Amino acid sequence: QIHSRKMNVSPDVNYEELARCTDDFNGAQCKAVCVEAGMIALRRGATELTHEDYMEGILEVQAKKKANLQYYA
Amino acid sequence: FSPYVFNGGTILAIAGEDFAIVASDTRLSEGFSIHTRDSPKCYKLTDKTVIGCSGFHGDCLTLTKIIEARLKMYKHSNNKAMTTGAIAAMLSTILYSRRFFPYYVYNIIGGLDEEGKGAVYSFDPVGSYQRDSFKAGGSASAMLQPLLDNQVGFKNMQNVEHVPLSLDRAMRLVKDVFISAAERDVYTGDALRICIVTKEGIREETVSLRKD
Amino acid sequence: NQYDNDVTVWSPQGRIHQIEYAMEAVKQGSATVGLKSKTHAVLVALKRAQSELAAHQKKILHVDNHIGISIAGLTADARLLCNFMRQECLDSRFVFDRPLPVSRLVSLIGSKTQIPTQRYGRRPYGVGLLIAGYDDMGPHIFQTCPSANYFDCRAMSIGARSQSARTYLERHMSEFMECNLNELVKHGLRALRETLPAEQDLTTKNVSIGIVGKDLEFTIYDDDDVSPFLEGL
Amino acid sequence: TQNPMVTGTSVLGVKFEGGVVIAADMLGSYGSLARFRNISRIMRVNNSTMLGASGDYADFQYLKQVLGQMVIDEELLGDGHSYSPRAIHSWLTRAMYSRRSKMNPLWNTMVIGGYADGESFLGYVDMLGVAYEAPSLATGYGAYLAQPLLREVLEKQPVLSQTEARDLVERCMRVLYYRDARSYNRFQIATVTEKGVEIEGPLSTETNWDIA
Amino acid sequence: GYDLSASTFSPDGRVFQVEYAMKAVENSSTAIGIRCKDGVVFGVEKLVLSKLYEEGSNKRLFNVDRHVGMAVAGLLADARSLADIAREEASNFRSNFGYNIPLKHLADRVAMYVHAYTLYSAVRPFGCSFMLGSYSVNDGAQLYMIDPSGVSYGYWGCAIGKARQAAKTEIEKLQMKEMTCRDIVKEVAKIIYIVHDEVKDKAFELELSWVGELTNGRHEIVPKDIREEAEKYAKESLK
Amino acid sequence: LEGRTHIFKIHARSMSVERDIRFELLARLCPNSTGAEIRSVCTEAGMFAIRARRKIATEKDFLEAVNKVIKSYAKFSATPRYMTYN
Amino acid sequence: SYDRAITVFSPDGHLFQVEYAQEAVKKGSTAVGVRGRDIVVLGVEKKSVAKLQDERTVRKICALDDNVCMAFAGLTADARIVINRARVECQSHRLTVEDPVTVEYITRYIASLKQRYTQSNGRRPFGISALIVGFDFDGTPRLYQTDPSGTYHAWKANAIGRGAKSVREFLEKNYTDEAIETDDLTIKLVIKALLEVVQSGGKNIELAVMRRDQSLKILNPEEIEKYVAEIE
Amino acid sequence: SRRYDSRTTIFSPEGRLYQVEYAMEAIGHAGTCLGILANDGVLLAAERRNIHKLLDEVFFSEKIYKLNEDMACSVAGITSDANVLTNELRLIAQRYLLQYQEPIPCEQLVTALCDIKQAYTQFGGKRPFGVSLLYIGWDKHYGFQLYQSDPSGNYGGWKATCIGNNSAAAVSMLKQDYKEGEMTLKSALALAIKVLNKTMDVSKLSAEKVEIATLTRENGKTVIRVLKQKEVEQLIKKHEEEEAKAE
Amino acid sequence: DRGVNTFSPEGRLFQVEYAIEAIKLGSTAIGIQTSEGVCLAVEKRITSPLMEPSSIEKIVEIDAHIGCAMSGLIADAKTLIDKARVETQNHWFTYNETMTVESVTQAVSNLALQFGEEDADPGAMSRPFGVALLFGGVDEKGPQLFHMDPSGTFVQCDARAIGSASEGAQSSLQEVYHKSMTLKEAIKSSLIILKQVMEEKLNATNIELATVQPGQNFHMFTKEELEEVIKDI
Amino acid sequence: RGYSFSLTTFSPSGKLVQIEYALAAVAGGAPSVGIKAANGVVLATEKKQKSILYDERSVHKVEPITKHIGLVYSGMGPDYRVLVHRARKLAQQYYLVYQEPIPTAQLVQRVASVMQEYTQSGGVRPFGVSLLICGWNEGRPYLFQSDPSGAYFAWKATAMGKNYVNGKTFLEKRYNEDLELEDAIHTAILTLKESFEGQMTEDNIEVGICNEAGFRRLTPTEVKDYLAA
Repeated sequence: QIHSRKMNVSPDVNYEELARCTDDFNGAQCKAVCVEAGMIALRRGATELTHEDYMEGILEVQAKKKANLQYYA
Repeated sequence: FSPYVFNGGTILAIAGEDFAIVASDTRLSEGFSIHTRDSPKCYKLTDKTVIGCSGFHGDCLTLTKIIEARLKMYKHSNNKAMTTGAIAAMLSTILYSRRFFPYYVYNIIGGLDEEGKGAVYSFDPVGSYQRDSFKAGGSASAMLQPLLDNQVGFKNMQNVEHVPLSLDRAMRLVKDVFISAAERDVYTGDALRICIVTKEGIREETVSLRKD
Repeated sequence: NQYDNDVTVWSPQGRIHQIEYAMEAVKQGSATVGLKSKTHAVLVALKRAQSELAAHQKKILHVDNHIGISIAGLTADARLLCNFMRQECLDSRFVFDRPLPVSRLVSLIGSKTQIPTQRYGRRPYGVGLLIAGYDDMGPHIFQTCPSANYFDCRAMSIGARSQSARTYLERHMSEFMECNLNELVKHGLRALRETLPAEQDLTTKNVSIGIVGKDLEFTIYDDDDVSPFLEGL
Repeated sequence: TQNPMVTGTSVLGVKFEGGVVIAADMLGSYGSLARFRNISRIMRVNNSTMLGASGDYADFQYLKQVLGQMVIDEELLGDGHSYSPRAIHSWLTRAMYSRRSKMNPLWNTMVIGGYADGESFLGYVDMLGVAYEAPSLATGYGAYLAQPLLREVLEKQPVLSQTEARDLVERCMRVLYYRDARSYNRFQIATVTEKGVEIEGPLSTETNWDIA
Repeated sequence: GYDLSASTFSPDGRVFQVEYAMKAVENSSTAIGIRCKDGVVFGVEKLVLSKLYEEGSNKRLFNVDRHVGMAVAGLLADARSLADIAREEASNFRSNFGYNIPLKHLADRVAMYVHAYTLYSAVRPFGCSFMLGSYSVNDGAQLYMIDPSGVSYGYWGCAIGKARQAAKTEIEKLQMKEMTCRDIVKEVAKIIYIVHDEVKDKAFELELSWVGELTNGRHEIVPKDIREEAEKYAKESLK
Repeated sequence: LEGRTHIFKIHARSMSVERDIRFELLARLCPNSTGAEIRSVCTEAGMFAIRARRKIATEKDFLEAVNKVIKSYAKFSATPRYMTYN
Repeated sequence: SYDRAITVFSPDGHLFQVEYAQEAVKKGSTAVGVRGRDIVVLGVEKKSVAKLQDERTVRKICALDDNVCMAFAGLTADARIVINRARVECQSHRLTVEDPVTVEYITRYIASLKQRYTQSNGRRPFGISALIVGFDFDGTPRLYQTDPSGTYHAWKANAIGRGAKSVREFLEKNYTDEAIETDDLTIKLVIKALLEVVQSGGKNIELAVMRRDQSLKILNPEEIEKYVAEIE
Repeated sequence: SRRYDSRTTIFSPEGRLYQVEYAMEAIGHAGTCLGILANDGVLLAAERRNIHKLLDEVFFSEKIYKLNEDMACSVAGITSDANVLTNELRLIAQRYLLQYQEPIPCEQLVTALCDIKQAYTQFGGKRPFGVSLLYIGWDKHYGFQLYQSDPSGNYGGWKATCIGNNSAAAVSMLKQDYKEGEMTLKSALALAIKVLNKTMDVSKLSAEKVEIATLTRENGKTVIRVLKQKEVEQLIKKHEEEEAKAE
Repeated sequence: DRGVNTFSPEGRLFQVEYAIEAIKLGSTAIGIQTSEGVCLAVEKRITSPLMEPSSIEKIVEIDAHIGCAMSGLIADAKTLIDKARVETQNHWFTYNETMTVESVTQAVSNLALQFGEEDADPGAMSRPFGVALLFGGVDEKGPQLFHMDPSGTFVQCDARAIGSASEGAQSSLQEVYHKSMTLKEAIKSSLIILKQVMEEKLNATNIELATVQPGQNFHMFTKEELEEVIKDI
Repeated sequence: RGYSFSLTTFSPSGKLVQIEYALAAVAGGAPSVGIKAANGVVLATEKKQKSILYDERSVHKVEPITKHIGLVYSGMGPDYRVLVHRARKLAQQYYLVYQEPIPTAQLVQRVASVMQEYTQSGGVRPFGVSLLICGWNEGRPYLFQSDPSGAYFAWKATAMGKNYVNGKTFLEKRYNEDLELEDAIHTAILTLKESFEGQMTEDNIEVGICNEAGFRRLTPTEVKDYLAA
């Protein structure tokens, strides 16, 4: 909320769930989530950040390589 | 120390065009005494199969438990309930697994097959099994079998039409043969349990016999 | 770097990295949810197909007449655990002629799964489960993770993008106890939908349902059998 | 136990409206010698099950130890699940069957009584794995002396009261004392109800008429 | 790299794997235990990670035997495994020698089992500390604690977990020698509530158990009424 | 697969070709081939034409190129011992 | 006992130990084989006579049974072990099926053994490639090859070891029904193929010939010299 | 544990068993062992590498061992491995005699020992035996034989070969001085003396640094002898006189 | 270093993925499931003209109603094929019936991934099998086609292509496949795709084709039938 | 449950580094000497305890094996104890089988074979000890050495431990073939005196003899009486 209170936030953006999907995250990485939440909202031309933008941007900051993780389940 | 004891019991099974009857008495004995009067030998395996076990009771219980367990394993592994032929083959395999210490159990499997007809399988203690239109086993097998051969099988009779078996006639025959067996055999005659197997389901009947 | 190579090396922070990697492996699986009411327990899972012409992977499997499981993770280890569960239940029935309580089965699972986590050359079971069953103590839902830990939950979802489902369940947790079976299944399907990524919807080809209740042995609904539940969401 | 050493005589049992009652004399016979005369042959499995015994007393003590340990293990978990009388009966049957198959039998004949879920239980377990449930049970020489009286009374009146059941057990114990060479005057009575399991002290068949 | 296996000594003479195991338990919620004249009382601060867990789930208090309790801190899987081992040891002792296992003997046996896992590269040190409590007329109240290193010591009061130091300081003001279990339950509730950090931990549930004369020597969970009274006393204390 | 089928195009542009060359087939013959190993195939396939004295390459020339830069020099390589990043 | 995974997958999906076994095979002496109409011929290049060694104890061509023989390229000890295994299996097959072994059966047995070694624990892959020749009961001539990975194929004529590629090209260019018309033609084909690889020529080639009913015959130095002269 | 495992049964990138190669390299530092085959016997000449005024004379030989009534062997490499392999050879020969009631042919014995060595260099995780053995014996099938063995498990029959220090020089010299099929035992002994003289650059033979053994057939029974100081000194004197006469 | 059973930071077993990558070096194999039957095709990939194509057996028969197409490391598949045959015959011996395709694939998959390094078995496998197998056959449920990989995951596929040309063969199959297809059309489409992907010109001596139908049993197309089909290309 | 891989492996130049390091550890051990006389054998060592607190007679270095065999060592004491135990067990097994005392050479061979096992077996290190075996069989004295590598040699006189090269030079200068046991004892004590660094006393050293009577460790009084010279 400190680093996100400068760009835009829809009223329906549950930070509590965001703070739960991000575990073992140091403080600096937490800011990158908000920063990347915007760059990825800019890709799909818009003016409002949405929860799926934060969640989708969490992966980009987690820095985990694609591995065709699709033969599980 | 004898690892075996004979507890009596008489099994019967008749196969029809669209049904299958598995009958049995409800007397448990040990020597010259009576253990209980309400111990049937008929066990339901699936919705279209029934097994009757007579002989040494402990082996009967263990074999029934093993059969039920294996049925569940097959259902889980192959995602389909077993057929009567599968049960018969499995039982033949199980019995031979203990050939050198055999189960003292006489088994008669009665149920419906895939085509929807009646099927009755007889077994020996070691595993020899065959399909038959009707079979009786246990203490009074010798008494029951000839009558089933004469009436159901129309054997040794000439100038008699081979009318197909009817459910009512099958039930009447079962009751008559078991009453006759009770009148003579000491180990049977307490009460009769009949397990009818049809497309609709399995129906159970009980008939009183002479306690002597 | 050198402390994430085996399951018998403690990190200076007090963590076993192999267990964390197994947890991640489970998180990489497809979604699944589990609920319970005063009289029923429900497991709803989302199946995904590798290719358009491939059948969707099954997730809900039988264990006994009163226990089910939804898998999320490596499939071979899931089958191994399911076989162990089935054998344990069969042995309990054979010896005591009594259904095995779900809690004892989960304890056995924990004991089995802890052994690899302490011996050289072994790996954690890379699978997470959602056990549902009905015993003398009522409906039960359990969660098992690759680390030999189990949680008794009144509602929980695991797998990819499961946090949305967990948030929904926490929001609507106050009405699960006193709802009919249809309402409970609808809640589970709604959580599963909340897991989905916007441009997609629940369909008969990717949703599976499993219900166990007081007078209802465990059953699995798949293919056209799930249409009654979807019609209404 | 190929050669039993210290043996016990009959164990009686009858189920009434609200529970079951078990009886057994306190006597360990070393082959026609009242060696030990203050030994209890009844055990309290848990709050809803009690178990009598006959045959080798050492085997009975071993079973006591094993079953007590299982009950303790179940109680430790505190998960709200308790072994039912049927569960204990099945476990005992399986243990005896396994020992018989290994040819190292437990020379015992056990009677299990209990009252769970508002229903009474009364079971039998022989050294060969025979197991059955009947309204009244009598092991050893009771099957010849005491069982007939119980069966007659129960056939006349299927459901008994606690007082009637106790009177019947006392009369059967008196008959066994009269006509059994290995019986002892002192005996115990165990009753299970909704209140739990109660074991009565060393009662005596004081009603011993000796009109020669 | 001298801290990759339990079978290698540091040049200064330490087994670093055991230290890391100790650090693992230090990151768990505190669990204290107090010994009194009547018996012993155990309390565990159970963090509710989410509202989706049934109250009583992930219970950290076990009954290894009908007269011995168990409170654990650290990795819960290893705690459950060691609880199973303690149950097995008690059952074997009862079967062989014919009477309830003394608490000191059980603690020594379980500690030696833990120690056996701190010598070889084929196994890793247990990541859990726990305390056993028992009461008998012949033996009296007893309380022991076993660490990953396998050290067994008898305590009048002990705490294991994150807030071990604070719990120990607060326990030291209890003069537990001449008190009964009734007062100790309330004192344990107050101590657990004091040590708990609301800023870090979201919410928690208090789990209590006891074994003493009042319980006729049987380890059992405290009745809900006494738990509620103790919780109310704890709230009143933090005014 | 879609990638290394495109690396071949970006490195085989300013060279003489049979036009009708199954570049996709060549792409699938070197599954885990780095970008460099693809330029060495293109820069070597035409090498087999300078030796024969021809001036226009051919698919058979490229196939011999893959047999030398991908499967014949695989003894040394770098990909197998680096994807572990160690 | 020892239970370390000797053969393990590598990124890019390779069994590096199998590749090293193939490399070791490549460093062994050359071998050749040709399938004739009524004759199967096996040749081998001798690294050095040495003028002191006993040629009997260095034979690279050995008879598994009456109707099968092989030549190996690679490590001698691994070859000997595989030969002993094949011989015992051939005798076991004779005992059980009561008929002589077929070339396919024995080559499959060797391939299965090599695969088991390349997928077992605490075991190194067998570093040998084998050419198996013989006549089945039907009389049809056969020729098979084996590789450390455990793969076997039927060849009209193959060559393994140093110069495998050169001899393979020579055989591909110069194999025709005319060349296999007569037994002498097949022997000349094998010798000519070897001469493309061996340097000294003549004295450094050992040829073994098996016919339909006759057992294995190892050509003496005089016969090989006569054939070499006829080739010139 | 993987870290401490030396991985002694792997293939190097060039397909070489490194441990076997290093074991062979070890043999190069052992004593010189020589064997010549004659039409009427076989002989082994070995360099007595241990030489000191304090060592006592025990046993019938230092490096030449007896395996059967008609076999003997000489070892170069690590002595303890040599002892282990000699014991195994004796056991194998006695097992064969018990099974067939006939002495084991030399080829079978060398094959059995080489099978043991191969097993050690293929599976097990243990270091290979660092010893090469020279065998001499007689059998009813092929008469006199002379065999060689290496850690890899490879054996070959030879008419004259050398293993140990300066083996290549001995092999070259023998190649030039060996008349196949026309050598008596006396000529073989003279050739062995020359080879040992030139191969041991350290001074000249002193009759104490040489251990010569002979295998011959007499009256239908094999005879294995170890030459005494007198005959070795006589051979040295004859060789010196012959060299002087040549020059 | 990095034993066989080690989990990558993303939760994917290293050896399983390394094996999966090895499948891409195998020969293309195509399997199409049709109501009339199931077809299996594979490229033989002849190295030299001297090698006899008849000796390359990439399609094998497990029983009279089950066939398997292989791709990858051929040697590793032999053990799995033998296990499948033994399991089928054991099922026939015990239950006097024919094991379904799903059961055979399940057993073979259970065999896969049972590899270990320490405390596994006296002769347990060291590495996973580097083969992807296509099981095809006719059972009580009609024709079935199953795809199994080293991971032990098996999925029923209407039309699945494995091997080097898997990507692109799958796209073509999606393009041409439809539910109401006939066996002749399936064979023709498979041959067209195989011709497109194969390196060398397609002919009767470098492809194998097998069909299983409800009436007929496992039939491996001989040379004459293959030439008849290729006539139209 | 125990490493199955050998910890001793061949270095590129062909040496077994572990065995060389074991020999270095031996060289770092205490001095020892053995002289073979014409009517017996003698073994001598040093026992300078770190302080007066140590009990000199608590533990012995010259330990008997059988009635006619004894041994001494130079290296790690615990390894010497293990080897002594194994040697005694082997001797008793031989006696039971053959009903005759184990000859010195045979015991040497068996002990050496025991040592070799530890330089090839899995998860073990070479014994860091070298033994000197003395005995009297077949009416002649016997003296043997056995190194960690498993090789054994027959000696007329030898010395191990610190400054063993200097001791061997001393022996080569002073040894005579026709000595008697008493002169051998004196020579051994003198050789020990060459590298001792301190005042030699009855408790500082140990002496053992082996003659027709059998093996026996000399008492401190006899050692003192010999020490007079």
